[PDB]
Amino acid sequence: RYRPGTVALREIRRYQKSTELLIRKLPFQRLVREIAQDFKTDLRFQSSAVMALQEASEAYLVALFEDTNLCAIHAKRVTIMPKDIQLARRIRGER
Amino acid sequence: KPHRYRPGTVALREIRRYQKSTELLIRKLPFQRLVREIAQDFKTDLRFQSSAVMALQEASEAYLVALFEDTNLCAIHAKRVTIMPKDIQLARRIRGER
Amino acid sequence: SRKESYAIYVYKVLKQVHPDTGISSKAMSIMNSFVNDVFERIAGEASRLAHYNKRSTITSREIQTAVRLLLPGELAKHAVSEGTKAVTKYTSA
Amino acid sequence: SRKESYAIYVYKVLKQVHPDTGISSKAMSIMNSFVNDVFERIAGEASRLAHYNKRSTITSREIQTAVRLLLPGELAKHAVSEGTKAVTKYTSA
Amino acid sequence: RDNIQGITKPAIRRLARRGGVKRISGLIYEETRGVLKVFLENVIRDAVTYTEHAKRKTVTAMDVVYALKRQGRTLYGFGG
Amino acid sequence: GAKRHRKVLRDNIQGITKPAIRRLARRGGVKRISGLIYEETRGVLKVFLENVIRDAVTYTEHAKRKTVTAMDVVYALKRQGRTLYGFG
Amino acid sequence: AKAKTRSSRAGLQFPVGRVHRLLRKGNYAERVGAGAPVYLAAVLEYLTAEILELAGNAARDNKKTRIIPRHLQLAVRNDEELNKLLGRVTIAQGGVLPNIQSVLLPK
DNA sequence: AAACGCGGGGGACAGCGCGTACGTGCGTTTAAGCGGTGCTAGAGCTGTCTACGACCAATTGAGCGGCCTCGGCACCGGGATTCTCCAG
DNA sequence: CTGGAGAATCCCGGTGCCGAGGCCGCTCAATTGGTCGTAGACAGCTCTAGCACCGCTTAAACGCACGTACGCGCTGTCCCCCGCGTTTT
Repeated sequence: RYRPGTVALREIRRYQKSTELLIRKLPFQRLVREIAQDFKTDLRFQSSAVMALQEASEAYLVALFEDTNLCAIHAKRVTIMPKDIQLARRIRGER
Repeated sequence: KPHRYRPGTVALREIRRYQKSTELLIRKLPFQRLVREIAQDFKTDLRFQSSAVMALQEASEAYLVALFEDTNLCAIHAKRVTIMPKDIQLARRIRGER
Repeated sequence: SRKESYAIYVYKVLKQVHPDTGISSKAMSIMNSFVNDVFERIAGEASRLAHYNKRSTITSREIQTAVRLLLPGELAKHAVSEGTKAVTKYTSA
Repeated sequence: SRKESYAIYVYKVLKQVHPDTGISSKAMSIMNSFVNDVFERIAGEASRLAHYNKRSTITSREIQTAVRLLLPGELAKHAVSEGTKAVTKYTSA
Repeated sequence: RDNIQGITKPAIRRLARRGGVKRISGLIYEETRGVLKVFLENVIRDAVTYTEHAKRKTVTAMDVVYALKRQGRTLYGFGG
Repeated sequence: GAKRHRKVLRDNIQGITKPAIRRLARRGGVKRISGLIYEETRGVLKVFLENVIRDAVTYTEHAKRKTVTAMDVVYALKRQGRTLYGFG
Repeated sequence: AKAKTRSSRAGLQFPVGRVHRLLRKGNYAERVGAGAPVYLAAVLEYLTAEILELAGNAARDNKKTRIIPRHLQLAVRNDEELNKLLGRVTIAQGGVLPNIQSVLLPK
């Protein structure tokens, strides 16, 4: 067995040179259509539009993580917690 | 014996005062020469408007003010009550400003 | 020199809402400051959409959508009514 | 129909710096997108710039000045000279 | 219908890995799921506002690009 | 004698004084302050300043003047997306 | 006939003729619709009153008779809609909402 | 008002124990997607023509400088209250 | 509970004042009645793409064990920043 925290580093090392998506398209696609339903009914999507959406979302998500990670570290931790997000979400001022 | 307040009660009183006050906290004469100092590294020998000279401070403060309250958020999350620069820099980095 | 501004109209609207309240001058300048901003932000936003659909003339369809784009939530909802009411009133009048 | 872009002018320049380097279409779309932006960012301010001095015709100075508004420091010094050279080369002949 | 949950934990964990996160709580996953909706909902609301005003019933990415810029996240690579 | 040169130590940037700094912090709502903050603040404020000032001056020459106007700096502020109301 | 202002015609207060000129010189388009200067101009009245009414409210809460930026600062920043609208707006001399952190309160 | 000294006290800080959640791992599902086949909405195109704004001319009044006056408002003082330490 | 006690704060009535606010001439921008060119929405045609589904196979999810490392609660300890009264600045 590898000791805990080794695979994660290799996982982290692995993905930072990896570049394609990390979210499943159909679970991505379905959720998009559900959410879009709430503003107007019976839309129709260009795959580009959905794909363009997807690039934004992950690109969105990752940066917040780094901010949250910085928050966690500043609390002298290595374990992120939701308040770190909220503290992060506050400071960027969209909270 | 002298009647000294417990340390901090004065500060909370102070914190109250300014949060109703609205005036500047930076002395004008030190302030503008700072700008007059700064202008030299771009163009020599300009001539400042007081309105402009004034207008600088508000941004100057309002910027730094919003900085403070975010920096105040830091130590709280960092479970402190005394602010550290590491908080200050952190926000600016969180502000993405380095 | 002549300088045209918006104080008088703002002064009229205030006496509509608070017919007794006074006003400073600096705050009035703020109001002049504020109006011009939102004036600007809508218009260029209004312009570029006409660009997005490659049209050449800006009407209320243009104006309203950006108001929905620019104003958030209830203001956009309520103000569109404010826009909608006047337009029909103008066309009728 | 016929829709236009910049990739060809890109590709000569590519061959000016890297005469034996390829480029993907996903990349080529990126450059077409990228160049279109950088045009737009300056293009507006210089347009705005004209309004600021109540002048009524865009020149290279405004472009020159506008570039000074965007590009950081050392790079600005480069292109402004290159902006300076080309018109000088243009104006000379 | 729970398509938010269709974003699996490894889907979440992969992103944080690419984000550089070594150790993750368990409450993180629901926190993420709620917030990401906010990102999506805001965009798609405004995105269709283009599509409606443009008098279509089909969502172009060109609208999507327009909006994400209008939010302030400029994006390269999908037409314009 | 030798008193004509006894005070040459201005070096403006401290002109933003610790009492003000804390006064500033007190309006912001901070209760207790590290001492190294004062100096660190001096950095943050200055680095803020020129970037606008550069941009603020950046206007001036283009309109061929020599006196900085508030309206000029008014535009200076807008470009970085921190707008101000109240100076026309 | 008899001269009748468009603002009167819409029953509005804001000078639409001013803006139709301003739109005309504003170089937002080479042609401009007619109700657009109208359409916006009323909504212009809406927000000012919306803020002005708030400006009146806070003005009363300190028992003054004349509205100041501090009132304006308070009103918009007390309004979550306006504050979300004017998040990139800083107010001259407006001051701050009084708010002390919970943990700074003494035990 | 800042400077500046200065005691002093409180909070950072380090160390410590500990307990449990979270990574490791991995079969067991399981669900993700592809390409193949079916379909039609609907977008995109052209042509067209029309109606309405751009245009000009004549005009007047609204709006903005220029000018007055007093009323909101900021002290000032005192006194009244309240609160904080600091008794108890 | 209750504050000796000092100190702090709010409120009550006076003062002074100057700026908000109506008044007062004046001009040029906003409003009215004309023309003509084009923009652009709208029917008709085209056809692309969007959607619908299947069926199958395998990665990828998923639902568990286990173990230990890190999150956190706690406690003296130490030292830096907090209240204050002059002394400069």
